[PDB]
Amino acid sequence: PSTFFNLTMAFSLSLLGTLMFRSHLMSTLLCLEGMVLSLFIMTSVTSLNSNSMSSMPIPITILVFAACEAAVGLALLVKVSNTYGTDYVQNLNLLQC
Amino acid sequence: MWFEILPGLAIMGVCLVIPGVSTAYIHKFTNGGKEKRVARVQYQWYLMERDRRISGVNRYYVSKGLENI
Amino acid sequence: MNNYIFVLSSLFLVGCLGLALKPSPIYGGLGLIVSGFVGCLMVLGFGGSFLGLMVFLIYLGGMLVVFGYTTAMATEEYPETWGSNWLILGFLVLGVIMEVFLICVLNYYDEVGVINLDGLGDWLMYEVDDVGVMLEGGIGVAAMYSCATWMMVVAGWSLFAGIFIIIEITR
Amino acid sequence: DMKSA
Amino acid sequence: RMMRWNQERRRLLIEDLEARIALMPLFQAEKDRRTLQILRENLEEEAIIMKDVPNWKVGESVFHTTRWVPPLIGEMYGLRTKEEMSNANFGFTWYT
Amino acid sequence: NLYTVIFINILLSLTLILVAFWLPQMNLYSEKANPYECGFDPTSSARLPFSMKFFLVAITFLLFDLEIALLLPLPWAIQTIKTSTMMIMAFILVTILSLGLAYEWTQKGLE
Amino acid sequence: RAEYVVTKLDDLINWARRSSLWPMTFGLACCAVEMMHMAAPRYDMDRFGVVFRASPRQADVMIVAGTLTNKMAPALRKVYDQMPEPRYVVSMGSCANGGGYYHYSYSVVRGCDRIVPVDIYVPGCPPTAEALLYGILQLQRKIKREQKLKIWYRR
Amino acid sequence: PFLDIQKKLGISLDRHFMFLSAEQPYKNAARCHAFEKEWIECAHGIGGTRAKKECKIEFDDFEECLLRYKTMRRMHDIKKQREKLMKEGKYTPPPHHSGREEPRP
Amino acid sequence: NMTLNFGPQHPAAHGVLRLVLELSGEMVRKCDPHIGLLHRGTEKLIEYKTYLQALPYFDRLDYVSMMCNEQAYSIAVEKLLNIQPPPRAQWIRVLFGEITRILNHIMAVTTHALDIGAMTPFFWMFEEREKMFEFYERVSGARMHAAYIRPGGVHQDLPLGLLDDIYEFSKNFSLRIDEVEEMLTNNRIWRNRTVDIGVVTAEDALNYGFSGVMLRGSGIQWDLRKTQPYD
Amino acid sequence: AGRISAFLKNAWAKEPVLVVSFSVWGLAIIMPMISPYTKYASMINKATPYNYPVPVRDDGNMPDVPSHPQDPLGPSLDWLKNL
Amino acid sequence: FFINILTLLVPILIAMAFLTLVERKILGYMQLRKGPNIVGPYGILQPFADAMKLFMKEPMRPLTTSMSLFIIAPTLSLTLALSLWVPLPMPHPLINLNLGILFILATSSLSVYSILWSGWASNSKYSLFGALRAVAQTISYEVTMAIILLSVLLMNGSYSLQTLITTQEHMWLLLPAWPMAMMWFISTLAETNRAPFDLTEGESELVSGFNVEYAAGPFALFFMAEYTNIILMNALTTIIFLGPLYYINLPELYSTNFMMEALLLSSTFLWIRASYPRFRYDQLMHLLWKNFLPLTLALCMWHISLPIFTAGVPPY
Ligand code: SF4
Repeated sequence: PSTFFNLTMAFSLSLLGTLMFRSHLMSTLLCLEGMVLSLFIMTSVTSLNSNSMSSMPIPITILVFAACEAAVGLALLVKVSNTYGTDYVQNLNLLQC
Repeated sequence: MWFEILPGLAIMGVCLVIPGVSTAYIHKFTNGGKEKRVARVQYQWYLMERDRRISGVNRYYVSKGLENI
Repeated sequence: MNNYIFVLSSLFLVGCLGLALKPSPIYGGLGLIVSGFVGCLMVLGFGGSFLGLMVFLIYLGGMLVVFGYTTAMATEEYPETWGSNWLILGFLVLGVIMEVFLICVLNYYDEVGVINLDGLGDWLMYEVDDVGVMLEGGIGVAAMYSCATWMMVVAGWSLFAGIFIIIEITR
Repeated sequence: DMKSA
Repeated sequence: RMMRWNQERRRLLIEDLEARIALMPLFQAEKDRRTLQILRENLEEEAIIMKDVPNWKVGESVFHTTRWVPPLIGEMYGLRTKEEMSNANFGFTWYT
Repeated sequence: NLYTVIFINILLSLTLILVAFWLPQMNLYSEKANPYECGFDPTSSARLPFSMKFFLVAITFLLFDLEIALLLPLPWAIQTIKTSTMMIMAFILVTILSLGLAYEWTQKGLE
Repeated sequence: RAEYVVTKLDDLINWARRSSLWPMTFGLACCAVEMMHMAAPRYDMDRFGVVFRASPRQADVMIVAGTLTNKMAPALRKVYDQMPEPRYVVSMGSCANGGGYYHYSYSVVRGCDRIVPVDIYVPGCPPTAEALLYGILQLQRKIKREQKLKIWYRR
Repeated sequence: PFLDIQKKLGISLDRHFMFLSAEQPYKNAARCHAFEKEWIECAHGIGGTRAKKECKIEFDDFEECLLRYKTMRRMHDIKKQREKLMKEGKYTPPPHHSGREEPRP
Repeated sequence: NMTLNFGPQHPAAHGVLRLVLELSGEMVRKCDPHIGLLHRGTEKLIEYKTYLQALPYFDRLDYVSMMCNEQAYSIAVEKLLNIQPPPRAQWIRVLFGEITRILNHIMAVTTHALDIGAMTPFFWMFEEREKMFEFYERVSGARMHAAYIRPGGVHQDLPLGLLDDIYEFSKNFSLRIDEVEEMLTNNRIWRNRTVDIGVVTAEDALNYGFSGVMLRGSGIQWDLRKTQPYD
Repeated sequence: AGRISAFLKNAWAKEPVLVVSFSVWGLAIIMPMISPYTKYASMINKATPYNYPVPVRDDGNMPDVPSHPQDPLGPSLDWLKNL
Repeated sequence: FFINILTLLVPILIAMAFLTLVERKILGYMQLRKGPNIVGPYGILQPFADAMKLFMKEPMRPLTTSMSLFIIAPTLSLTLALSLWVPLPMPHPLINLNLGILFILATSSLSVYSILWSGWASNSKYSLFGALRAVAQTISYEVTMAIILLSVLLMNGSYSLQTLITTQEHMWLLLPAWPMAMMWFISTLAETNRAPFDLTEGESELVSGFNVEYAAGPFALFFMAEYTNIILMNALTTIIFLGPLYYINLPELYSTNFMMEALLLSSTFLWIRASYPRFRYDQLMHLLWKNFLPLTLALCMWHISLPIFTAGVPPY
């Protein structure tokens, strides 16, 4: 109830964080990881409040595609950081040509 | 010779043989002469709560045997 | 401990606010380690001790590896803290003022909606079975080995192909 | 030999 | 020796679980006699509380079917003290 | 119990920090609080882009961390009726977990 | 009469500093092999409780061994300033005493007393590890006999 | 589209944990399993659009069982009226809700 | 690339050296050593003194191999003055120069072990080094800086009963050398540490001015004791 | 066979770690075909009473299940306690 | 409860300082020195004097640091290492946690975070190399740490740490798992960061690694958490892989068996610290990931294989 409303307020603020860019794309990856952390907390309190043990490894596969997606983005930021020197998103201005 | 490590190792040894003995003796002191029951699953905690209510002084460590009825 | 999970989820909202206002990502990693510890005792207060503790372990390891990544690559000459920029700290003050206003309007202004703040503590877990033995969530997580084997096979093949993904990308 | 192995 | 210890430990768990499986309907007859009594204590101290406020029947349940809905922790012990409520809902979990 | 041992442990560590700070004298200067690189003026800032070379091994740690997280419910998974099903599929899962490292060791990913 | 309590607490607060003094893993010298000879198990450091910690922040005292040259002088003093304020200087060696050899040379600082405050002077180009064990014992009794809480009390 | 691969093959890759009333690890029941089983057995063979009109009472009863929203309103109203009667002085101090009660068993 | 100064104060630089390293990652690209942190002007200061006043520099230049350098300087002065040493003094030269060889190789194996991280022969070899510095103090009276080799042969004679103590040192030194060879050569850590790392070619070892143990590690046979017969 | 035997012989001399991991992995491959105790753990996990087995309604068709617990006729565990 | 946490926490700090004392004494006995016997009655006073003296040692607030994270790292390290000790089983644990070995594994994964926080917030290049090699030590140790803590605990079949005490009453656990004990030993050297696998506080690599900018009491807290982790994971290897005798009427005989076995295991921990040369993180990642990772996965395969090979599965 109130914990889930504060969870969806944390998700709305995590969406407000990841739908803007301030310094790096690494902090946007950090915002996506906090977003999927509060998503995990939502999934575990639903599957623990409903007392359903069948839908309990759904948080495990949520964390599997969460950290695999963050792993993919970290190799991506390895390639764009050793290409560009620094990984600022304001330097990414050569795709409008 | 090799004697000089041993009184320092013994004064480390009494300070390492105190804590388990002290927590077992204070478990015996705190819970009725018995030990504190580990609740691994919910059945042990429900039996714990039924012992607390059966003793009736909101303390589980005393236990009513055949002499209650 | 009646308002335990509510004050933990308020600390989750404060930590996600500190991640949301977006510093240099070293401080975001510190705040998200704080919020991951918060979510660890949030799940660990509910009754299922396995889930939040293993995702505390996962978020500690993965946050340590992205923390090494953000002290390796993604840094600059002057690191922006939460207090180094007054837009970030002023937005933190405005965000905690907004959450004080949100618990005010959900406490005593109209009190109309599915969200309630008078329902503290008693509407936390709705029904837990008291007499049964298999109530720990480890066998519920372990259901993917026996009944839900397909998503387990799918996730293992996903990390096999993800090892192939990272060795394709980082060459 | 096998013994050195 | 791990084989012998594992087989004797599974015999020990199946002996203790056989004691549990013979002990459950004494626990279950204890369980429904209490959770009907604490709900009747809720029904007794509902007519004292809301006899003045209109269109609210005492003993009312919002569920449409006449089957026994399982009583919750909040509907069971929500009228009691906060210490007993925290000992009920945080009982197994915070015994750590 | 875990909350009060974490609370009293961080309170004793906080009063250890406070008795570290406020018990000696307080006198600092700029040459004292200059940072340490065996006693030299800063050739560069420390917060600069480090191009370290264990990056693919680090992401293989993250994927292996995820793999041991799905390996982790195994003492509850061994208590099941479908022992041969979890046996064959868990054999397949930790076999491809070893095979990912076998491909990384073949294709020089761990260097 | 709390002056006895002040002097006994001063001796108790100087007992830990005189016993568990942690020096700096220094170099810079021909003489610096005798720091390793105090480390060597004949005339021992660690029996008196002397541990070669490399960091100045872990260090309590700088044993300046020997040759103090002009290129090494800001590297000496920038290390010595960043050592925190319980800090003493032993000067091992006549080049750390007064510029023992190389006195009238062009690029040797003429003693370590030119730069840092040196609390104790150990002579020798061999200072014997007995002689810097005497230097550690005499710096030890010097910071024993200093009276910080006593001069705080009559302030 | 739907493309019905599990429906053609007959093996449930993910159909055996779709609802709340599915089979459980050693049969430990989910909450409102009876309500969800009654809603699914109501909803089989009627379709979704006629299931909205015909099983509206069963869906509202199951949704009230899961979200417990009118139960939350009922507990909140009885606690507010208990608080107002405690400030008024009509209410006695409860012996069964003051911690002095006889515990059964 | 960080322009990291390695610094004198870090103890694996032996107290003195400022390396700078423009390193990308920890894979070091180039390492530029500015030695000169211990520059004392010995070659300026030797000129303004006499020859016997110029003797005890060579106690202190290679300060972990002392009597080898005053053997070098006095053999240069005796080759300048065309003075042959007496043969008893020449056997004193080769005996204490090989005590000095054992000294420098104990320091080499020891500081190699301390720089890798084996802190054990930083004390185990140093006990026998204290046993050798008893002999240094027995002959000269200083533990390190003897100035015992002069031009025209050595300064004094040995104290009596020394050679029995040299023999009783040398019969016990072999088990400690075999003990360190047991502890640090056949092990797995040093075998993982010291294989295909820092290989130099023999062309680079000749063209870079490498001499002595660098050339013997590169495999060419260039000791300066049998190829060029001195002393 | 001699070339692959000299390959696996020299691998166990030089770097035996991966080949002994492969050897005990192949031992875990060839385990359950010749394991005689491999059909006992699943019925032990069937025979443990984690739930309550619901007592059936008596209708008097056949005595396939017992009407009394402690008498040993019925599905017993007397060949499992002697293991 | 408060008397119990005082007699658990204050004697473990006194025994940790006395462990530092006997560490320096048996380390100097390995290096042929008598050790610090002057300042105490056979030297029983020297790390108490170190913990006294580092209080009125001057702390450091540098220019380049962030002081809040710089001072929140060692207090979290002391709280970390002293609240890792509470789910230890002993005779009877103070915290009877139902799955407490995962809390041990999680807070030892938290133990390689405050060192990275310190090495970043110190704002030195030396501390940044120590922090990156702490990340490299995480990359080395963590997955083999979890697989050795998984596969031999599958023979116990439960993550309750109390259930391992009843498993090994008559025989030890290194007799069914001898390669797992030595591979646990060399991975807990990496978690403990001792001198075989110390690669992030080393005087020959850097200027003491991550303790570059840390003086005084925060350095005392890091040294406190360091040696608390030493005696902590000596007790972890003691409580998993070796089985002392359990009598349920006499836990004191079990506690002195724990004392003699833990003193020989801490003696072999500081013996294995003071013997070997110190690694480099290239072959640390190479021998763990190439050699000892598929050996842990293959003995993990053999521990999949064992409860269907014989005897059924372990109890809950
Ligand atoms: S006093 Fe003599 S030996 Fe000592 S440092 Fe100076 S020249 Fe070198």
